[PDB]
This record gives sequence, C-alpha cells and structure tokens, in this order.
Amino acid sequence: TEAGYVGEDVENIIQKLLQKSDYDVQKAQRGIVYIDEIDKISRKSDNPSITRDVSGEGVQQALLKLIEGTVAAVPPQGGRKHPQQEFLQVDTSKILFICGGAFAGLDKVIS
Amino acid sequence: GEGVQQALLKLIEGTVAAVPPQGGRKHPQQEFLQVDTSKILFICGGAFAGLDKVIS
Amino acid sequence: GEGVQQALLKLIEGTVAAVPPQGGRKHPQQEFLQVDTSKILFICGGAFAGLDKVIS
Amino acid sequence: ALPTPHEIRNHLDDYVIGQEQAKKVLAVAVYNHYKRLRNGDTSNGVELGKSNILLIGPTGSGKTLLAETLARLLDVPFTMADATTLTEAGYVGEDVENIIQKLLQKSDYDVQKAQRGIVYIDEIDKISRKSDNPSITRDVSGEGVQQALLKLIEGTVAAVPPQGGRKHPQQEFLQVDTSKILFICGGAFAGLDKVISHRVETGSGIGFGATVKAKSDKASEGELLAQVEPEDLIKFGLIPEFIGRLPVVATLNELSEEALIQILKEPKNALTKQYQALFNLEGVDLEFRDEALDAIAKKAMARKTGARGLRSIVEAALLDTMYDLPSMEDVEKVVIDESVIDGQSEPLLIYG
Amino acid sequence: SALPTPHEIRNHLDDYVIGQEQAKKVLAVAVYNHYKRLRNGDTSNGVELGKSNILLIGPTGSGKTLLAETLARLLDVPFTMADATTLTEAGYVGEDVENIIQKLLQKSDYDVQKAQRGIVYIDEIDKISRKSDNPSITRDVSGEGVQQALLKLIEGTVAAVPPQGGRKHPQQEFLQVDTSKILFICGGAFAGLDKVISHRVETGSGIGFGATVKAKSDKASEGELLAQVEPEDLIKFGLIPEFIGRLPVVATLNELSEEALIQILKEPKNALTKQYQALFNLEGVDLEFRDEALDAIAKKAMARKTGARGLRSIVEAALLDTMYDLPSMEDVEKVVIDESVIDGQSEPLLIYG
Amino acid sequence: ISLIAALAVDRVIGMENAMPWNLPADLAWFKRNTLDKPVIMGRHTWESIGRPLPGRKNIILSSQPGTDDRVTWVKSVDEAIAACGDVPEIMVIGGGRVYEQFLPKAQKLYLTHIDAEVEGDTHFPDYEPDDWESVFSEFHDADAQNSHSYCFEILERRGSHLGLIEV
Ligand SMILES: CN(Cc1cnc2nc(N)nc(N)c2n1)c1ccc(C(=O)N[C@@H](CCC(=O)O)C(=O)O)cc1
Ligand SMILES: Nc1ncnc2c1ncn2[C@@H]1O[C@H](COP(=O)(O)OP(=O)(O)OP(=O)(O)O)[C@@H](O)[C@H]1O
Ligand SMILES: Nc1ncnc2c1ncn2[C@@H]1O[C@H](COP(=O)(O)OP(=O)(O)OP(=O)(O)O)[C@@H](O)[C@H]1O
Ligand SMILES: [Mg+2]
Ligand SMILES: [Mg+2]
Repeated sequence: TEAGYVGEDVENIIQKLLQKSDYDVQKAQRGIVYIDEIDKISRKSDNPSITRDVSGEGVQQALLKLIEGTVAAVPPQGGRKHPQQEFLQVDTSKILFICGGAFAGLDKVIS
Repeated sequence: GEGVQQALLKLIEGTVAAVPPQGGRKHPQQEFLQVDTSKILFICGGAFAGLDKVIS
Repeated sequence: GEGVQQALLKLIEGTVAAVPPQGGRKHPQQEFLQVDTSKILFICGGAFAGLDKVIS
Repeated sequence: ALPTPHEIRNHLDDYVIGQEQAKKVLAVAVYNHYKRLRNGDTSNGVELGKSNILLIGPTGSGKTLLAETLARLLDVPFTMADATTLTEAGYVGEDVENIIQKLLQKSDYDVQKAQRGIVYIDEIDKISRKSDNPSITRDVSGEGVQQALLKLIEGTVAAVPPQGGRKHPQQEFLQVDTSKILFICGGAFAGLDKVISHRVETGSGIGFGATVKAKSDKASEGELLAQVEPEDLIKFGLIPEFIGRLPVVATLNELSEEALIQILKEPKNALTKQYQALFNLEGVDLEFRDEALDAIAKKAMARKTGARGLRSIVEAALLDTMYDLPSMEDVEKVVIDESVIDGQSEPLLIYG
Repeated sequence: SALPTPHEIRNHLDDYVIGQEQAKKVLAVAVYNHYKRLRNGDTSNGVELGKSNILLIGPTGSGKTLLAETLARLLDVPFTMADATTLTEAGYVGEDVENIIQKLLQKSDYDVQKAQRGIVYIDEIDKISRKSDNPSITRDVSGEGVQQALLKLIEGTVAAVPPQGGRKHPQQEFLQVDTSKILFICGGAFAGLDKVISHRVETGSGIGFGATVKAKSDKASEGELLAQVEPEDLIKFGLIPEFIGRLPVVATLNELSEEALIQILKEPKNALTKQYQALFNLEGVDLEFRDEALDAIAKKAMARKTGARGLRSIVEAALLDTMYDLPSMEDVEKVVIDESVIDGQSEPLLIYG
Repeated sequence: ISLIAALAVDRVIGMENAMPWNLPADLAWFKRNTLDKPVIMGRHTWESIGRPLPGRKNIILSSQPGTDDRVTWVKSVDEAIAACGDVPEIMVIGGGRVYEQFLPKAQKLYLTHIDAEVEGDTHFPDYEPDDWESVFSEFHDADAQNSHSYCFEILERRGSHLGLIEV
C-alpha cells in the first residue's frame, strides 16, 4: 500500500533482501527480486482518477523510482541492528526487479 | 472478497512471514523471526450453504 | 496528496526545519538544528499524465 | 515613548502595498500589547484580556509577509510556526509546546519577555477538519491540533521542554503563562468563497423567480471574504471553540492591477530591484519601462497567484536573455519594453 | 470549620458570572460537601459518603472555565486546572496523568494533607471521546486509553507522585495519594451532543398534513436539549459508561440571552467595557458606552454562535478605526458610542477639549 | 540494549578512577541484572574493576587492541554490538566513549540516581526528560552503610503513529 497507511510499504521488499544477504548493503545492492501478482495492482478501468487507489495506482507510483534507482529508505530494523532511527540508506540502480502476473483479461484487449 | 482470497493463496503454499518476536517475555531473537509455512497442515473448513443445489 | 503539498508551502519559501540529531556532527541532544530554507533552490518534477486533455 | 499606529503603518508600507485594513488591525493590536506590558502591575480590579487576530487573505496577498515585517520593528520576542507540522499530543509529530520552546530561544530565556510576546501560526487553514460531520478516525493533524491550542489562546501554563533556550544544564520543566501572548493566526482558506456564497447569495435555482448572474455581475473573492462570519468557518472545518478564541477577523482583498504595478518598484525589496541587483553585481544596468509594468500586471491576474505570479512572467520574458547575456561583452545596460513582455520584440541591449 | 455557606460563595460567583443558576448551585453544594467532609476528613463517621464529581456541560463562551478562575480566588484549598487534551497514556512521549498531582503539590506546598484535600478541574473532557472505528491496530493516546487511567484514579487508587525534584532526583518516594476524598470537576463543550440528544427525544416528523414539521426558528436550542441529557447520550458520544457513572451530578448550562449579554458588558468586575475603558483611560481618554448601543452588540454576538467571546469581535471592529487614529489626535476629552456606530453608519463623536 | 548506569549528580559515577563509594548494594543489584548478559564494558571501567566477573560475558570496548582472552575485547562499536548479537538484554557498562556511543541504540535504562558529590573528567550524555518514561519505582533511601542513595529505576520510550485507514 502507499506510504502513510496501515498496509505494507514498497521498502519492505528491500528488507527481505537483507535477511538473505546477512545485512550486507553491498551484497544487497547486487541481488535479484521477484514481485509476484503484479497484475492485482492495476487500475480497475479507473482512467478518470476518481479516488486514490492505494492498492493499485498508488503502489505503482511508489515503484517508479525503485526500478530505476533511488536512495531508498529501508525500514528501521529487521535484523541484528538494535536502533530504528538509523534508516539504512541503499541504492537500487543496480538491483534487478522482476515482476510477474497473470493479467486475466489482457487476452481480450490484445484481440 | 477476492482480495482476501488472493493473500491466503500464498500463505497456504509457503511464505517467509515477519512476525513480531514478542509475547514470550522478550524473546532473545529480535529479527522479525521467520516461520516456514510450507509444512503446516492448513485445514480450511466452512459450511458452503447452497453447494448442495449447485451439485444437483 | 494534498497533505504533502500543504507541508512544502513553507519549505519552498522559508521555514525552520528540525532534523533528528543522529550521526555526523550533531552535538545538540534535543536542540534540533534550525536550518533556514529561504535560500535553497527546489526543482520539482513530474509527468502530469492527463494534463494534456485539460489544456485541450 | 511608545510608537503610535501611524508610525507602525509607515514601517508596514515600506514592504507591503495595497492592504490598508490589515495594517490598522496589526497596528492597534501592537499598540494595545505595548501598553498592556508597561502596565504589568495591574493596579486595578479589572483583568485586561487579549484579542487574537485571524488574517484571512487569498494566495499571494502578504499574510506571511506582514508577520516578517513586524519582527523588524518590534522589540519583544517574536516567533513563527507552521500548523502543518503540528500534531496532537502523544505522537512523533511536533507538539504545540514546541512553539514556546522556539519562543524561549528568541527571548534569551527572559521569561518575563517571553510571557508577553507575539506568535504567528501560519497555514492555520490546513488543520481544518474534513467537515462539521463527526470524524470517523482520529485526525491527529486536524482537530487534535485545534483542540490542543484552545488552552494556549485563552490562557494556560504550558510545560516547555527543559535544557533549552539559553540554559543547557536544567532538569526542572520551565513554566510559562500563555495568558498575555497575542497569537496571530493566518491562512489562505481556499474554497471558502463557495461557502460564503451559499449564505450571502440565496435563491439560485431554475425558474422565473430564481436568481442568475452569469459571473459577470457576481461579487469577487475579496468582496465575499469581507462578509465572512463564524458560521461560515464552521462549514470549512473549524470547530466553533477555535473561532471563539479568535475574536478579531481581518480580511484581505485580492490585489488589483494597479497595486501590482506599485509592488514592482515601491517596496523596499521589490521583485524588480532583486533582478537589477543580479545584473548590477555582474556589471550591467537594468531598467523597466512604465508600460512594461502594466502588461505584467494583466498577465499576473490570469495566473490567480497574487504577487507570486509576477516572478513567472518576468523569468519567462528574460529567460533566454539571462542565459546568453553573461557571455556577451561590451554591454553596459539593458532596457525591457512592453513588446518584449509579449514576445513580438526582443530586448534592446545598449552596448558600451 | 465550614465557615463559608453556599449563599455566601454564590454572591462571589455572581460578581463574575451572570446566570447559570443550576451550575452555581451544583458547584456550591459540592464545594460545601467537601468542606463538610473536611470536618472529619472523609465523613468517616459510620456510613461513608460517596464523591461529588461534577460534569460541566456548557456551550462555548458560557463561563465554564471562568467559573474555575473566579472560584480559586475565594478558595483556600489548593486548586489546579488541567486540560484533557495534553494527557497521554503512560510510556508515550506525552504528558502522563500522574503529573496532575504534581501541579497540585505546588499549590499545596508539598503538604500531603492539603494535597489530598484539593480540587482538580479537568477542562476539555469532551475531546477524548474516542471516535475511531474499532481499528485495534494502534491505540488512542488521546482517547479511550487515557480514560482507563483517569477512571482508576478517580474511583480511588494509590498514585505515583515523585517528589518535586529540586535536586537531580527526587528519590522516587512516590508517596501514595488517596483520590477518594479529592473532588474532580470535568468540563468541556460537547459540541455535537445536541444532535445525539435530539434523536433520543426526537418526536419524529413526516410529510403529510398530520406530521410535526417545524421551521429552523421553531426548533429547540442546544441549551434546552442539554437539559434533557441522559447518561446514555454520553456513551454514544464515545465515553466509557463507567466514567460517566463515577460523575453522578451533571450540570447543564443555558445558552446566554440578550439580557444576560447586556449585563456582562457592564456589571461584572472585569467586563469587556471595563477592560477597554481601563486601557482607554490609561492613555488619558474617557469612554462612555450608551445603553442603546449595548443591546445592539448582543444581537450581533448571538449570530456569531461563540457565546461571550463574540462580544470582543464586535467591539474591536467598532473601535478599530478609532483606536488607530486616537493616539495621534490631540485636544480630545471624551468619546460617546451610539447605536448607529455598532451598525456601522456613524462615527463616534469626540468631545474636543 | 539497556544502558544500566547510575548518572551520579554531575555524572561523577567514575570509570577512569576507582568507584568512590564501592558499596555492596550497588554491586549486588548490578550482579543480579547482569549474570550471563553480554555486558559491554570498556578500558576505563576494566581498570576500576579488573577482576573477571563470574559468568558475565565481558566485552571490553577498548580503543587499543585486545590482550586478554577470558574476557573478550572489541575495538569498534560494530564489533561490540556484533559480539553480543541480538540477545534480549545488553548491559553496556563501559567508559564514557562506550556509554555515549551506545546511547542512540538504547531501549531501556536501568538507572540508579546516585547522589555522591565527586569531580573528574568522566561524564555521561544527557537523558530525554520526556521520551524516557519511568515504569518501575523502588525506593532505596540512603542508609547508614549506604552513604548516598542507590534508588533503582527502569526507563523506556514509546511513541504512537496513525494509520489513516480508508474504506
Ligand atoms: C565499577 N563498577 C561498576 C558498577 C558498580 N555499581 C553498579 N550498580 C548498578 N546498579 N549498576 C551498574 N551499572 C553498576 N556498575 C563495579 C564495581 C565492582 C563490581 C563487582 O566486584 N561486582 C561483584 C558483585 C558484588 C559481589 O558479590 O562481590 C561481582 O562479583 O561481580 C562490578 C562493577
Ligand atoms: N502586498 C504585497 N506587496 C509586495 N509583495 C507581496 C505582496 N503580497 C505578496 N507579495 C510577495 O509574495 C511573497 C509572499 O507571499 P504571501 O505571504 O502572500 O503568501 P501567503 O498567502 O502568506 O502563504 P500562506 O498561504 O502559506 O500564508 C513575497 O515574496 C512577496 O514578495
Ligand atoms: N457568563 C459570563 N460572564 C462574563 N464573561 C463570560 C461569561 N461566559 C464567558 N465569558 C467570557 O468568556 C471567557 C471564558 O470562556 P469559556 O470559559 O466560556 O470557554 P469554554 O466554553 O470553557 O471553552 P470550551 O467550549 O472550549 O470548553 C472569559 O474570558 C470570559 O470573560
Ligand atoms: Mg506568505
Ligand atoms: Mg472556557
């Protein structure tokens, strides 16, 4: 979900990558990611932009800089690290990001 | 709705979840202790009111 | 949305922001450094998808 | 001796141009505060109160500008705030008590001076609740901030964080009274004009007996804002308790084409003068013809951003000029005419 | 002991507040109750008396907070005023309810006896009526959460009261303080309660010829609705039922009328007219307010819907122009304000001398 | 991480110089809440104690290199927080360099609020008067043998965040 809400944030993705990279930013900056179900965050034909689709367009608007490269604000701590204000900085300009979905209905659009 | 059924779709087939390590008097582990959900028998029940007619 | 716009109105013009004093050289325990922002050039950027129709 | 309101108004006209009403409200308010401080012994049964002002003006009118100008002439501690940062008590966001903290820093720990000061809470219109209807969720940044400020305006003893201002070694929370501190709020209240129209204008409907204006004869935003009443502010999302703590209500008027022309040359730090300094520090003179100013005024009105609109018009007219002129040689002065503002012609640079 | 009587104190409260007879009497009897309790500490003789916690419900500008300030002048026991909007649950970075007793100790001079015999006025009690739609993720640091702590404190429980702290530490004596003998006065303008009370007492309207349809002028005021308040109404507002039960006496104020407003302008010790008259005389000018103009101001204030606070708006506006040029002009002796000035069609005449 | 300490008036606790009071009441409570815990001591504190502490996983955070093995020696704050790891409680008891370096990463603060009036160059940083809320209260008013007070307290910090849920 978009930032400032009860759901999850797009920076959590980078937190899981550190658990597997022994909290080594250098190694974490050269890892691969796979975002499953990328077809469920697609606008439900709401082209007029009636309301804020924090689960759809809202999540897509937050990844536009993660896939390209930006100084992400990693969650306070999900490892040995005791403090929270540290807000570990990481660059995502060399981190591959795979995205998979089923896009149920796209076959009709193509035809 | 459909969204709630989508999240559970993964949990039942393995997920490295992040659970706060607390409630057991300050658990020594403080790294969002993981739990593999690919070995837990998920006995999902329910009373499908109407299925009897659908089948007939 | 609007909430983020309402907070930058004073920043882009000038205010006294408080930065958490952690790291570097941040001697003040709780005397949050006052950084005037009346001389900081801000360069926003966006795609504004859909604005073309409004103009048309 | 104490300064008279007329003197204050002169100080306020060096920087602002075209707001007569606001200059009086602030002048009398300061006059009252100055005498309310000298007479601190209160040698009379009466308990002199205080009146809080609420400057309501459209975008780019000089709300924040006036507050800054006041700090130049007055002597007592003055502070500025931003209501968008304030949050209800008990959250990571800033607390209302921080205001006094910032006031103590400007007061030099002189509690007596701090107990008689003037605050200027800006962006007071962004903290307005969703609507008069009850709030389904706790609006930490909305009502919470308003309800938390109620006691500060009527009077209370805020607990300011210790080891601050001009005292590092302190543990006992310093106490300060907020019964003699004039809090001058200020906001833009965009969207209020519609609320005001629903009261000042009635009968609008379809039929032979209804009322229709076509926006040609309809009153302007400034006119509507001068008829604002507390009942209107409640619709905007301001709890009635908050408005009651702000008895005085000063309304600004949307700048006029004539006034915009005066803002370019009369003020002490007028926009034009700022640009002239740039061209002058590098070694070139700059002047603007009277006809040029008139064109700029008309274009700015279209932007609906007040004096801020001017900077856009000026920057565009000389954008290309300011990019190539630094490299040009044998140049002594530049002159911009009305034609340059529309693009039909190009600035005539006087070589030498 | 118990030297002051209810009638005596009522004559002192009327010097500052005009009206609210029920509120004055309720505050009077409860004040006297505490004094009668003081005779033997907590009326320990046989049957033990319950508390007299009051619940002040009044519109804005009615005189709720004013009553607390004027009452303290005539009182002898320590009295501390606290705002319910600055209290947060224990542990958080915000203030804790425990500090309320600390404030009282300052008035009490750290005297445990005098401390437990003080009065605690909690203003803005209507601001912690939890409105959240059962999220359960986080807590209401400025809602129900605080009530749970304040409720256990009023029913009578030992309180953590660290000594003043002149030195680096107060040695955490945390002397227990009994709150069974302390008197609590919770107040605040429950903005919106009128609608809640309306539904319970709503006669119900229809559309035909036999329905009960009334115009806006023919409706009931919040003051009248408040008088018919019941505890159930407070629960809907977002208050714990146990909390309101602890406060048996509920005092409902009455919306001020034109007559009441005219008196407030001239009769009170520190009325608005006297306030402006004092500073006008401090500069060396006499001001006279005709009775005709006074009623005009009240008519305008009744439309602002801000109670007595509306009055200052009308006056400041009327005298804004006058107060701006008056300090510069000379040869001025007195000023007289007429009804026309309030309307805005005339300018106050000056007695040049 | 809990920075157990006393913060004697003027922060005169004493690490470079052997503890002035050296009272059993302060060492008993210490031992009680430190046994087997990775107490991150330091060079100045090691000088004043010296004696290997039974059980306690001593970690001497020293600017110089490590010599002894019985009691571990660490040089960097990263190496000091790595040895202990993520255990539920770390009783950092080292020098001022250690005390202040670990202050940004402290959750609890087992204070003792001693009153002993001494002087020196070893001091502790300041403590947030509002963030650190005292949850535990135990009075240990100065006794005949216990020259000054040794009031044990526990502190912690908490904060709230909104969620702004929609539909
Ligand atoms: C310098 N110093 C640090 C010290 C002293 N008192 C404290 N008291 C408290 N509450 N907390 C501490 N951080 C603390 N630290 C000392 C001094 C002696 C011993 C000591 O000899 N401890 C004994 C315990 C006492 C005993 O049984 O002999 C042991 O066997 O480990 C340790 C720490
Ligand atoms: N009457 C005026 N005379 C001269 N300059 C003005 C005037 N009004 C606005 N300005 C210009 O606009 C800027 C100030 O903007 P202004 O204070 O009107 O914003 P604001 O409406 O107070 O913002 P906010 O909505 O946050 O209160 C200054 O840089 C100033 O040069
Ligand atoms: N009956 C009265 N007589 C004289 N003055 C009054 C009266 N009622 C209110 N006032 C004036 O109003 C101010 C006090 O406001 P009041 O205590 O009514 O606010 P409140 O209703 O407690 O606020 P809230 O609704 O937020 O609780 C004082 O300055 C006082 O002069
Ligand atoms: Mg401004
Ligand atoms: Mg009040």
